[PDB]
Amino acid sequence: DFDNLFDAAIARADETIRGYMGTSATITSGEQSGAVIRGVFDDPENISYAGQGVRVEGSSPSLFVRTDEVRQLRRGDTLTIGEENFWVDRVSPDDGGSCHLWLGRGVPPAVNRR
Amino acid sequence: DFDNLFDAAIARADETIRGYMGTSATITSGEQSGAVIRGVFDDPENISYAGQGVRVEGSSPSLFVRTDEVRQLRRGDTLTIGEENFWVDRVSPDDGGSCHLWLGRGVPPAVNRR
Amino acid sequence: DFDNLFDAAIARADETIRGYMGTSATITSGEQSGAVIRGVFDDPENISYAGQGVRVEGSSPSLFVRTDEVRQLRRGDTLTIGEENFWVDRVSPDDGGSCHLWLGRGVPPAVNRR
Amino acid sequence: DFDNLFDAAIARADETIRGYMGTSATITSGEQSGAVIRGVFDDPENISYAGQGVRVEGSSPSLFVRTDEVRQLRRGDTLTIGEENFWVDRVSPDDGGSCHLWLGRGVPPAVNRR
Amino acid sequence: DFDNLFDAAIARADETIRGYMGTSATITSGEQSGAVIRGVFDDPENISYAGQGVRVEGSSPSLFVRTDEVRQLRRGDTLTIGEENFWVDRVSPDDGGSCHLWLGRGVPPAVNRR
Amino acid sequence: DFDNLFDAAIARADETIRGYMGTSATITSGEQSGAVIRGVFDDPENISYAGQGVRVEGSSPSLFVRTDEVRQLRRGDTLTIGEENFWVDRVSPDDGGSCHLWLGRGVPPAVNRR
Amino acid sequence: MKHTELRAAVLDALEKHDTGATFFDGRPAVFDEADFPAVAVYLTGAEYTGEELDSDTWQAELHIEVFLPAQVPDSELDAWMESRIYPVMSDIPALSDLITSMVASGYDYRRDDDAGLWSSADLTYVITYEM
Amino acid sequence: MKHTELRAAVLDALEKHDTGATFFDGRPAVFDEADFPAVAVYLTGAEYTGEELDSDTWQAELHIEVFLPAQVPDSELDAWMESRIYPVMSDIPALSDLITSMVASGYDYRRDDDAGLWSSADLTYVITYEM
Amino acid sequence: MKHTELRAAVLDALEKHDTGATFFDGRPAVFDEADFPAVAVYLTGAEYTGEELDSDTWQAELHIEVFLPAQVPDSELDAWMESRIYPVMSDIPALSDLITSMVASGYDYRRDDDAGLWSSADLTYVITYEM
Amino acid sequence: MKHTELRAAVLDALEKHDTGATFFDGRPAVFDEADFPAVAVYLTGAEYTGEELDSDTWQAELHIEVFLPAQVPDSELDAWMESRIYPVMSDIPALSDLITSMVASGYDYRRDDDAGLWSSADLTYVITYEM
Amino acid sequence: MKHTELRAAVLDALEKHDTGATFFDGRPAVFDEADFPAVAVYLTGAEYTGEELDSDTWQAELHIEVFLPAQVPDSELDAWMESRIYPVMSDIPALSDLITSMVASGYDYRRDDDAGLWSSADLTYVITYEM
Amino acid sequence: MKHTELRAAVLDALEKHDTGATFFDGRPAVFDEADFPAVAVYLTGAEYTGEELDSDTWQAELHIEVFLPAQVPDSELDAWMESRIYPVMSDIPALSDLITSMVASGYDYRRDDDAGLWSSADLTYVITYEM
Repeated sequence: DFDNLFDAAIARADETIRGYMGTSATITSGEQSGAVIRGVFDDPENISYAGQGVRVEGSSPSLFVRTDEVRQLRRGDTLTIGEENFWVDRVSPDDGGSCHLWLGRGVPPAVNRR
Repeated sequence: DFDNLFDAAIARADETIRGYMGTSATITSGEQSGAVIRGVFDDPENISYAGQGVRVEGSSPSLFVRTDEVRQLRRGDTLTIGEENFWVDRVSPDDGGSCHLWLGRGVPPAVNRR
Repeated sequence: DFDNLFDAAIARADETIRGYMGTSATITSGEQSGAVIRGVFDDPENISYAGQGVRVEGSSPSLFVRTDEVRQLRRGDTLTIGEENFWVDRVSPDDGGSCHLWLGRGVPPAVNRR
Repeated sequence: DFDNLFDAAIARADETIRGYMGTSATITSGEQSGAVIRGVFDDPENISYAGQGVRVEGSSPSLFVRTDEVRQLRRGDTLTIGEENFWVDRVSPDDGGSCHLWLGRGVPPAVNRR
Repeated sequence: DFDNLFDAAIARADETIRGYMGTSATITSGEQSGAVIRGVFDDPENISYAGQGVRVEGSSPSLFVRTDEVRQLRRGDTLTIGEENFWVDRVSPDDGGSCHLWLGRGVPPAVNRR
Repeated sequence: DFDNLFDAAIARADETIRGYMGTSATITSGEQSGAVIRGVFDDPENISYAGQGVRVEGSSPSLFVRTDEVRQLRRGDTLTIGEENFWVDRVSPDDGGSCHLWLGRGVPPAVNRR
Repeated sequence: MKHTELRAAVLDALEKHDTGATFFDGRPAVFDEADFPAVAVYLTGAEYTGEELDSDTWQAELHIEVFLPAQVPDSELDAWMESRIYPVMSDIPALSDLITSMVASGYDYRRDDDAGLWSSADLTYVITYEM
Repeated sequence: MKHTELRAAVLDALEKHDTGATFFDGRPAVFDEADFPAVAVYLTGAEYTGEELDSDTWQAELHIEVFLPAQVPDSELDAWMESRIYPVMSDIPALSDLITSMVASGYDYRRDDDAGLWSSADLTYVITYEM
Repeated sequence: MKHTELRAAVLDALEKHDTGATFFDGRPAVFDEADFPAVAVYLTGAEYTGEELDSDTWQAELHIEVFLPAQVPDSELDAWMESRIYPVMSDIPALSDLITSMVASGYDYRRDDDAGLWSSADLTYVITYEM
Repeated sequence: MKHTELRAAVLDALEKHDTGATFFDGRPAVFDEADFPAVAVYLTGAEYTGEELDSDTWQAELHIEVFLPAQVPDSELDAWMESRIYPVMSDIPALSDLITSMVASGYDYRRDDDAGLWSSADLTYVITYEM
Repeated sequence: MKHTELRAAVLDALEKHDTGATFFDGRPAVFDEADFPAVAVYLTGAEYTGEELDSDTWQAELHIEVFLPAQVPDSELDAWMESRIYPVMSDIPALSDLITSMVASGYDYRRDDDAGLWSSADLTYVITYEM
Repeated sequence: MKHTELRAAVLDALEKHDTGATFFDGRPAVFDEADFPAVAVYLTGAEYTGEELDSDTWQAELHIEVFLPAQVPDSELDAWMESRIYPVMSDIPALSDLITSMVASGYDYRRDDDAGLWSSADLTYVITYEM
């Protein structure tokens, strides 16, 4: 499949690491509509100050999903981590077998394309 | 309970570390009101200069307790590390099995909401 | 061949690396025109913000091909890895056994020579 | 003595290193007045340029005392180290078993409280 | 040969690495004029931007020449790494057994000293 | 004498390292006048750009001698390293068993004290 | 003192209409990603333009800030800053007695770039008041 | 409110002409290398130069911005502004009725340097409007 | 010089009124989280505007500065400033003898942004004085 | 508009004499130590000075630069400017009809400091043109 | 320049008064924590303001610098300034012959914020002189 | 321009006086701890303040820099600038015939801060010439 001797290992690695790390995610909307995909979720904390004191601390979710099942995902769609609701804001290029998936929160913001 | 075969592992580790260092404390006011919470307390340093020189050396308390107890805390509520009192200022997002608690000192400053 | 007793070692290294890593690529146009060469592909992600929100994130592909086959390549030439077309923007100077190939994407922009 | 199992362990850690490292301190003036405290002394470097060339090279002494015996040291009080004398400028809060004492040199500067 | 008990090792150490790693560069012109020195040469990459896009990607050759045979090499004279032509820019002070030789390319620029 | 049990150890270490790495250093002028010491000389290289471009290459010699002799050394006086003659610009405060000695080169510039 | 009175009066004038937002007075704010779109009111400047021979007659700057999540299109910000907040405050009788005059100055936007968490729009008023 | 009407009016006139470009209106943009050359239009300033005793008569600056990839020669960009936008705003009856007066101010260039992904040219129009 | 008693003079006035704060004089300050809200007095500028053929008649800026804990809302600072300072500094008999003229300039706010241990309210005065 | 030909005409007006330099039009450049000392032509500014009540009469700035390697003495830069570029362009009838009025501004030096990869001398002109 | 004697003249006058300080002239300084409070004198500016069509009549600026340890309260800084510098230098006959007119400008304070070894008080003078 | 000739003329005027220093023309410099105390001559500015409807009448600025080791006291710099540069160029027939008017502009000092490897004194003049 790949003239690597190496990608097959890391591709196998991704299934194993997601086999042990991360949770399944239920996608809504988009073209995939309802589907279940396995990925690792982490939400590092971020905080901005803006003016004098306008601390708006939050977080930036990430998913690190396998590349094959995230094709034709686009941006306007939304996800669900169990009870929680997420919407994809940006995808990442594949590192060889997987790509980080960046999530927002709440409803996706408008469309603003025309 | 946790669909990762890893969360139970790390959460159990969280029980050990909190049990093996960082004392216990109790809450004052707030929804939890009287309740005893064990975490891990520490106080780094932080110095600001303001004008020509106004060095105002202080501290930065942190707790790192598991999230389940610290639910429905908000910010105005207070607490005490044993003999010394504090008040919650910021609650970190869930790491996966716990979160950090950032405390002030003395009385929480006003409300200034509406 | 090399008056170092070491470049011979590093030469076998690079072929081993290219053998066990990366893939073969086909160059289009240029003096080499249609030719097949094997390299190691890697595409780190990059974000640019420009104005307020103008996030235009893209990619920075690289090849790291051995020096011998990359000679007299110039820059206007294009390249294809797998099923997608690229084009070289800059060639790193030879390290002693190989050099990194910086690949654009799509059609190379004009010439603008004279 | 304390619900840690670790601080009491590290309480042993500080006393031996304070015995193994550093010297004794003969505090003068202040509410403690005549007393002898063990600690570890070190004097790193610091050069400020101010104008064009105004190199004012000096040092920033430190003591790392144990907080139990140095309570209510306050700030204006001085201290004689061996044959030479210093004056405390900052007392850091305890890390859990001890703290850092930041020393000035010569006489303490005025009071300027009122 | 020197009051080191240490340089003698580094002296032989220098000769070993130069023999095991390095090229037989030949010096042309200068007071040395025709001579040959074994040195370990490299071409790290350096790129400047200047204006909007004025990418001037180039190289910064280094040689790591032993001090004893590089005396009074001066600055103006050219240099030849085998079949390629260079010219010394500056000489580093001896680190103890050698010095980094910095090379330009092409004709050295003028004199401009009178 | 060293009431720490650690200062004696580091003094032995410093003596051994100065014996194994250091070089002789005959000083001229100063209160010690004709005096010979042993120190681990080194000289890092530094560059500066004075204007649109002016390369002023230089060096920052250091000695790191034991503290017992560099007492009453002041700043004006000079010293010789083998055949080369330098002058002490700065004397670092004692590290516990020694101190660094920063040197200039050539004739010390004037006095300009009163 | 007028700043507490002034800030109190204006926020009440805003709240009379339909809700939909938080009304953080003062300055410390602290939002978190649940109390979104919200409005902040504060003052700056407060100089001593003399301008008169009977009273200090100070002047200051009144800032109305509306905060929206991250990268929402500015269209709603235009609607919010032009329709939601501008016409309502155009005539507040309490302020007219409270102050000497009110003048509109600024209409700006500021998008968070680092981590792009928020988006703020600034409405600036210059106030001539005597205290 | 006029900005949405103003923004829509110009972009629709731009959209009315030949295609070949995305018409991201407003601010957030977010391109990726699939929706290339695209045009962005937005407003800034909008202060309160009084200048008129019967109506407020503000004025703001209108931006017309178009993005090109990296080292595309400026000749194309110079061609692009002429071939696409600049002659169109010479006569647009839509916004002419909408606003009071509008003149040109400048036309510039800039580009990314670190990772050089994008390259852009902006059109600045000073517009005078009453709201 | 006049500065020492000048700093002393205002310190007497504020300490004469009700306390509630430390009065660290001059500039070295150094608080730590024990001696909170407190005030300070110092001078800046001190130039030589001639203005007078027979006397040097220097002038300088006077700073009355009060620090409050971290993110306390400005209302406390507003109340503190316009009650505990501005009315007090209205007129002091000692100051009139010492200096020629006493003019107000303005007052602003600022605080520790990073970490955020303190908030500061600064009042700036203008004093013209003869050596 | 006329930007393409204006650069084209002047660069062609330069090429009539001896070669020995690249004549990079516009901006992208990208030199490497193989196409060395060369020249670049581009324009900036492009304002809308009125100056006239019949047509736009735009005004921009004309940039002509030359690049030399590393620390070659500026004597070459001076000689290159005073001979290779400055005289020939002083009368080029090709752009005489293409423009309205041409005026020189100044001549500057700026060279790479870190690693000294190059050295640039910039000649700058102000151009009034009826776009 | 005549700065050699000019600095010499003022330094002697200061040395004529009570000692208690190192009197570093010029620039290099270099203190170490044993030669504290000291005084430094140097010059800047020194342009060719002509204002006299018979002789060059340059004008320069004089800095009088005194440095104090760390966080000593400014009370003594003013006291040192008012007692050790301003009066004595106000009338020195030696200076009168060497220059044409001496004018005071102002004096401020700075201090080492990071680390914080030193505190600086500077006095600035403008000198008119002929050479 | 005539820059090479003018620099040569002033350089030869300096070299005629008793030597002891390197005389670097241009700007590459490169000193090392062997060509110390030395001088460099160069030109900046080079504008087209036409000012005259007969010829270009360009105006430039002349930099004469003198570099001394590290932290030599400024007395040596004063002596250097007063003896070897300022008087010697006060009347040079070569440059008198070369240019139209030459005016003294400024003279200042600056020494390296980080690693303090050098101390330079700059003497700058303004020159008007015709090319």
